[PDB]
Amino acid sequence: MKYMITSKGDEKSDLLRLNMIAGFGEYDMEYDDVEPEIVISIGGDGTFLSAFHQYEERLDEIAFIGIHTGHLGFYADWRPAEADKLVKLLAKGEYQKVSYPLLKTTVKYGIGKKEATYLALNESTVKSSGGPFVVDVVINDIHFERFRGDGLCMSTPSGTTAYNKSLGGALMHPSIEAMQLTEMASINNRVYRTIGSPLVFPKHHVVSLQPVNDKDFQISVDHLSILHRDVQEIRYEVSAKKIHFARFRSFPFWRRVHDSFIED
Amino acid sequence: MKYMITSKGDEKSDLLRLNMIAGFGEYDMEYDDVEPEIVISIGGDGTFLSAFHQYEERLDEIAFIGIHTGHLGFYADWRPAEADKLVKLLAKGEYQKVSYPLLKTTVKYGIGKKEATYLALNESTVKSSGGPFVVDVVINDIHFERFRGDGLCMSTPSGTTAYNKSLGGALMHPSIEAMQLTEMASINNRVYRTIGSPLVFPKHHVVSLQPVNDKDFQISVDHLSILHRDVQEIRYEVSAKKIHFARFRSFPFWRRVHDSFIED
Amino acid sequence: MKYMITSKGDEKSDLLRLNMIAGFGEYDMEYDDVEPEIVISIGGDGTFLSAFHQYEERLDEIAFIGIHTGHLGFYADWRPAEADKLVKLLAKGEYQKVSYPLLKTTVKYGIGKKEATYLALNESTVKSSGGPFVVDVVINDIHFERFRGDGLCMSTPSGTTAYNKSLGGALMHPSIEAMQLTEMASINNRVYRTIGSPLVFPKHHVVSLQPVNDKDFQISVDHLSILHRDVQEIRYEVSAKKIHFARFRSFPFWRRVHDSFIED
Amino acid sequence: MKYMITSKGDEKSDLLRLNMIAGFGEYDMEYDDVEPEIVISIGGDGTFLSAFHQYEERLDEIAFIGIHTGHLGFYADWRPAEADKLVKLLAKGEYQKVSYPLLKTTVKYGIGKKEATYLALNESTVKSSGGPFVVDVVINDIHFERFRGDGLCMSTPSGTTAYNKSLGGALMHPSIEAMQLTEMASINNRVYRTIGSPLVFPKHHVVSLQPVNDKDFQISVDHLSILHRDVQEIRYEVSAKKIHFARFRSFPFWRRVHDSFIED
Ligand SMILES: CCNC(=O)NC[C@H]1O[C@@H](n2c(C#CCN(C)C[C@H]3O[C@@H](n4cnc5c(N)ncnc54)[C@H](O)[C@@H]3O)nc3c(N)ncnc32)[C@H](O)[C@@H]1O
Ligand SMILES: CCNC(=O)NC[C@H]1O[C@@H](n2c(C#CCN(C)C[C@H]3O[C@@H](n4cnc5c(N)ncnc54)[C@H](O)[C@@H]3O)nc3c(N)ncnc32)[C@H](O)[C@@H]1O
Ligand SMILES: CCNC(=O)NC[C@H]1O[C@@H](n2c(C#CCN(C)C[C@H]3O[C@@H](n4cnc5c(N)ncnc54)[C@H](O)[C@@H]3O)nc3c(N)ncnc32)[C@H](O)[C@@H]1O
Ligand SMILES: CCNC(=O)NC[C@H]1O[C@@H](n2c(C#CCN(C)C[C@H]3O[C@@H](n4cnc5c(N)ncnc54)[C@H](O)[C@@H]3O)nc3c(N)ncnc32)[C@H](O)[C@@H]1O
Repeated sequence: MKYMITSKGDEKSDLLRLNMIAGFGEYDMEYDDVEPEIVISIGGDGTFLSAFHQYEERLDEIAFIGIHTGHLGFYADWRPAEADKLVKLLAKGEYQKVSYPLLKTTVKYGIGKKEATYLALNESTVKSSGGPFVVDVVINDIHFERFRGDGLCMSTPSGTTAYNKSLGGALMHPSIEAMQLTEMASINNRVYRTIGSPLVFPKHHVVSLQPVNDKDFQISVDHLSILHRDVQEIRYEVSAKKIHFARFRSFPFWRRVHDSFIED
Repeated sequence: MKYMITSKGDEKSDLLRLNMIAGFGEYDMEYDDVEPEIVISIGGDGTFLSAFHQYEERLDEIAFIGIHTGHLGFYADWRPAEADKLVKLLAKGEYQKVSYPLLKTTVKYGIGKKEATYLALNESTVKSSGGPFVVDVVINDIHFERFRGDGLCMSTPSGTTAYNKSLGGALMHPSIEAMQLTEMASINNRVYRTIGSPLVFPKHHVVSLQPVNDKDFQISVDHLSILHRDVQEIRYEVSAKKIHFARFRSFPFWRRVHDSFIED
Repeated sequence: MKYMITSKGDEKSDLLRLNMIAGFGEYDMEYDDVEPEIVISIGGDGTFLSAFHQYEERLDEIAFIGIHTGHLGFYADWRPAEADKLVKLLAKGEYQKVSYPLLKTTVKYGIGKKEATYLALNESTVKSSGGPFVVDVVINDIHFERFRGDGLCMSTPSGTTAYNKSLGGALMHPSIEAMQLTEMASINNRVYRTIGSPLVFPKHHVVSLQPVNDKDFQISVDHLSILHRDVQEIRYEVSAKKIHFARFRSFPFWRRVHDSFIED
Repeated sequence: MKYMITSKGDEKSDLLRLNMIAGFGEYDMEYDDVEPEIVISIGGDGTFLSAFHQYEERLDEIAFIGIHTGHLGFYADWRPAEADKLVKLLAKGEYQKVSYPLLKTTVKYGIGKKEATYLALNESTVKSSGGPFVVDVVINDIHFERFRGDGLCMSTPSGTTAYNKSLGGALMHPSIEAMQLTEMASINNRVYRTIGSPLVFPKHHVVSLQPVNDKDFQISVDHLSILHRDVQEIRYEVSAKKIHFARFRSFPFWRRVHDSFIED
């Protein structure tokens, strides 16, 4: 079917891309980067995240595949030595699709500057634009805590092995439709109090961050960081949208975790 | 309907129990501790856990209610001052039922000593019977890590605010059908390696602990600790069974967490 | 002797300052903010830190005193209700001096842009100027680790109850001449490895951070954050300089910690 | 001079011991395990700790050396391949001595059962003898916190890379005369509160644990675990005694840490 290939842009990834395009030319495979049905990412997880964001508006029409030309990337299923096998298997259509949950972030502004919405495959984080970070954390309209510290991170299940992990979060199997909120260096004393623990939320729960004094925030979505001014609310919820992977063999999540953090 | 009341056994809980029995006598409420349909626990969370284990074989026929005579217990919905209101509301049948997931622990032995199975509302933990604790951790038959340290804790969602929390685990909303594995003081050096992070598993995943040298273990299920000798395997999975609570008003989990850890 | 008083600048602190100046006028106390021998800070710990930095070049000639007009500040020994008692005790010279260690930070530049040195009472932190933070950590010329993550924090003993604490550091009695290095969200996987644990260094050990790719860093010293470009090295060591407090009664550090974090 | 050699007791360590004894016989070296002046440990850190405790009453007359026949032990300076070089260097007296601090634990009993004192090279820990662990923590007679949880660990500087590290403690250079207290799974909620952070104490500070209800405790000193009944007090302080190592070359502590936890 229609496919496209993104490359990290080093010599190794560019050459692999050109060789895969040549292999696909031996099948009924049209290169089409406007409306692909298969998106192959050649690089690392950053390359994969960029491919995801390039096609975030057609996620229900696309199956993603990642090839890692460096160390095993987490969203990668293939080493470069297997590209020819992948071309063949993709050509014949011999693959199941697996879906991972995504995170929706809504940023609301004052002075009628509307809403912006973002989709995350790894996480969305929030920090101050300089000066202390203080937000009220509201869970399904329940005032839960006032957070003072460096920032907050809201992770998808597949993101839990990324920034979330470094912040002390739990690793969550991606079949669980959830998001996980972790703290970045909260202050805790007789006067300031947060929960400390990571929090795991199901689908349909809404976590709202509400400014207390300063209204300017640096908001990251995967590796894109943007300054938002005059923020009234940041709202997190598990997205109704999902990312779909083409799978050709068993590579269970927990084996992926083992291979990335324990030994490989 | 049929009900019974357990008491922590101090003067305050015993007297409240007797007064509630008197109130129930003004309605079509039969006291029956063999086959109750409502089980009221008066005490703390330990009292509640004991009531759960007293009726673990009739969990699908019973709705539980907890009254806390000391500090707000986590499984408690009522203060003692509200007992009369509770009697009335229970008598009229004005209540919805909510269910929390449970944890199944299976202990397999050698020399054909069969299997023992246990159900946990908070968690199941494992430690050595003395001497170093070393187990292989096998996830759905995938060898994931060799754990060396003080022990491991596998928590239900409602247990995540208990021992799990003290071990660095995430707090998980109990609508999520999952179990969470946390480490107790793992050794990590150039030679010994564990994941460190808490792990959250969905229903149908099986986590098996397999002895490496010593085969004797202290296994806790809620607050019951038992020595198991000649263990071949400890297996954890989310149970098919659930605990049911009678609910008469809104007391959302996240508000319960706020009230217990942030301020109340 | 010569004294001056700094104020947070709210009505309460300004009025207390004016009343203390009036009280001091009844003694042989000259107000002198060029060469004070006693520096009184009225406000919070931020006010105290600012007073310290205002006189960092005369630290061996000055004894500091802090009054907290809000919640108990850590560098505060007095509540506002005790100001008159403090005026009297200071006037008569009835006080011992206690010293806390300080942290020296040296920033070296390329293209012969020399060195800048800074003194910290709480801590010095380093983050990237945007983009990933990666430094080699060199301890007494021994390459110890390559750190990749959000940043690093080097704390004095009295700073260990501040940012250091939120980052998981140990609280250290200030009689110990040491500095403590904590991590901010390090990445750890099969490929990237850091020590994880806080590190405590004695006097005369030098910890050098050396850029790997990007050479621009945001360096904080207490609450002053500065962008440094074209950095070749950041060097941390326990300073030869000390801060001196005037003490009029026993307020042991561990009681101060209890009162600030446990109960008061 | 007088020396002795302890062995882990496997074939490799026993044979190395016999070969070193043969080498020492070519010098003015008397084997004497009653009053040695050099104690060589061949094995791992457990073997070294046992050698330390075998001669804890002559610590000021002995210099210790460790050979690791397995993975690099932390108290080991030599690989087995270097034994012959070590024999030679020891024979000629070409070595400096370095000292590490030690931990004194005093256990006081009721019903006039006196005091027991213990010396630790790694740490002393305390847990309940079964049933909940609850102690008041008193620092220099100041009531600091009531600890409820699994236990407490008090570490020497060289012990900070051992159990202390797994409990989240700081790694401390052994030139610092200090002890470090870490928590094992403390309960923290609206009702129960501990400091959480590791605490680092200088020489001459005394940390006293005082029972609240149960008076029976399991107390570990290095790898020796003993049940103490009817305890009135456990007291920790940095010992006046030190352990002395024979050093023949530079192996800095921080390089030792790097080699054990980062890469080697
Ligand atoms: C230390 C700076 N970051 C990196 O070096 N990331 C590159 C590494 O991260 C792995 N990586 C990525 C990525 C990716 C592409 N990133 C450039 C963006 C992502 O950087 C994460 N992030 C940011 N601050 C972090 C911090 N202080 N600590 C840890 N992470 C941090 C955050 O999740 C963001 O989205 N995604 C996954 C995943 N889902 N599971 C496991 N590993 C994964 C990938 O293979 C490479 O090993
Ligand atoms: C420190 C010793 N334990 C206690 O003082 N527990 C009594 C406290 O625990 C609260 N509690 C209980 C209980 C209950 C009844 N327990 C006697 C048994 C339970 O003790 C837990 N546990 C054991 N080791 C622990 C440790 N080192 N650190 C933290 N916990 C530890 C473990 O989950 C076990 O099942 N269940 C919940 C819950 N699901 N969510 C929130 N709080 C809860 C309850 O209100 C009281 O505040
Ligand atoms: C959360 C933002 N910071 C604050 O709200 N600080 C204000 C609080 O901090 C207390 N405070 C101060 C201060 C002070 C004055 N600061 C404006 C500057 C100091 O903010 C520290 N810092 C920065 N990022 C932090 C983070 N993410 N988490 C924790 N701290 C963080 C850092 O050490 C810096 O120097 N010094 C001490 C001390 N030595 N021991 C105990 N408490 C102390 C003081 O009473 C007030 O309770
Ligand atoms: C996990 C069980 N313990 C072990 O496997 N210890 C054997 C390991 O420990 C290294 N080891 C030893 C030892 C030694 C000899 N031990 C049998 C006794 C010591 O076991 C420590 N301990 C107990 N519970 C622990 C836990 N849950 N987590 C981490 N440690 C734990 C505790 O400090 C005790 O004294 N001393 C040092 C040192 N000062 N610095 C660095 N590594 C060191 C040594 O090379 C081997 O790699």
